[PDB]
Amino acid sequence: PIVVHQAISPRTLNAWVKVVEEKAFSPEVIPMFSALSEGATPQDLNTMLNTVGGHQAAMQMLKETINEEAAEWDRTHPPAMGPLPPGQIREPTGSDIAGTTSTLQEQIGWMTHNPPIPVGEIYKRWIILGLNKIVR
Amino acid sequence: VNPTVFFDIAVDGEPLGRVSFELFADKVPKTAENFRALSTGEKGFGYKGSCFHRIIPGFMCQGGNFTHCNGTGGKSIYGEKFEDENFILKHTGPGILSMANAGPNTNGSQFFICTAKTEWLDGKHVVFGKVKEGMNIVEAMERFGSRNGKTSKKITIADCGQLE
Repeated sequence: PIVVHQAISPRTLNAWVKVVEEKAFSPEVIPMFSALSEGATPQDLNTMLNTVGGHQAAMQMLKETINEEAAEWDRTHPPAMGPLPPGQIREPTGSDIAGTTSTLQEQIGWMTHNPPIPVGEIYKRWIILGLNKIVR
Repeated sequence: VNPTVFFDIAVDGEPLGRVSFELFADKVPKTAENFRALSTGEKGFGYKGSCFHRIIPGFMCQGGNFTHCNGTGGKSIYGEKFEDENFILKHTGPGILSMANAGPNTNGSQFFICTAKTEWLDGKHVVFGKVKEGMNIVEAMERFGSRNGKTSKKITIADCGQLE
């Protein structure tokens, strides 16, 4: 996470793994996910997701939810060409928010910019929407 | 000799006047050639009929999206995007003609005309020309812009081409 950036804690990772193994994708996983990922970058969120062993169909459904929210972001935030006024930076695409096409450095650049574009919080919300569909 | 291009600008279909540009082919020949050819329509498409979709008074006038009146669209004569040729020339003042982009090596057809010095864009946008005549016409366009860029009337390239 960013608290400065720090690598995701391995024991916080392992706590998350434990939560999924025991609760699968029952309703109790969503609060735990939420609690365990505070200040997370998209990279960190993906590490969390990519540590889920198996649960293939649950993960496919999640990936599909993320793609829908990413496409919706793009439809409402089209990638208009610059130039930008001073100090301003370029807005993320949906695939940038999901961590697919943005580097950790670019995510930190958004998250610590003034005003910030909280790509970590935006993506975490997409993930939570996906988890709510899975628990059903 | 460096090529020269003109735009004839219209406001809701009424002529406003002519702007002409020298294109710095001596220093940015690939970028200059893209703009020259889109100005003449000789590849079968180009700037004729396209709008200035974003005008910010005291900053710049942006256009060249010949697909829509917005900041998403256009292609170069080389393909959808091309590389940043070089950043030799700077955004020194009013009249500078420079390539719009969405980040590195994403140049297409869109460009902008500075109406001030924009030093913060140096090394980020490829400068490839400069207004010769009709800087008064560029200034007159600003009346139809806003701080956010939206135009209150339709500002079009009613005609364009090469003079020399």
